[PDB]
Amino acid sequence: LKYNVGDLVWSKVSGYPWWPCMVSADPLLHSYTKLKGQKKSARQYHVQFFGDAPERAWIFEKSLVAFEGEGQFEKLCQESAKQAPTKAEKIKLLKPISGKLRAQWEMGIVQAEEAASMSVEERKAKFTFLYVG
Ligand SMILES: O=C1COc2cc(C(=O)N(Cc3ccc(C(=O)Nc4ccncn4)cc3)C3CC3)ccc2N1
Repeated sequence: LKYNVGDLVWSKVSGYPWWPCMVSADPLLHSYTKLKGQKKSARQYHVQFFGDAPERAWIFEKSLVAFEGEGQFEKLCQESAKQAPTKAEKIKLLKPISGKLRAQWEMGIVQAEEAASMSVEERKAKFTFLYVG
């Protein structure tokens, strides 16, 4: 497996910029990786999106990149724009992101860069979400 709980990754979701994340256990499934439809081609990882408006998701491994730092972001943007197969898909990819989401992303980057400087256990202790059902 490429990742484990506490590993830092960028996640790409349609409609959002590459976003800093931490691999975590799903609080119901008690799993951090699975194969969608039990297809060997469809491995997903469970991730927390860093920032002040917490979200989690199951994300395909094909849409994860190991997180080093904010310095990666420009290349990630450039490669996604070059890979957009059509003019129409590229226009969708490049739509502006709100100021409110930009500030969430920027706070996410601060958390992820702090997380990177920490041990796996330290970052899990600090950043793991609380769930209430
Ligand atoms: O500060 C922050 C941090 O997190 C954010 C995430 C998002 C967002 O809607 N996303 C896109 C996104 C896509 C899908 C899901 C998703 O399946 N949620 C699930 C799956 C299973 N059970 C329950 N929910 C969730 C999110 C993430 C950023 C790509 C927007 C703003 C922020 N601001």
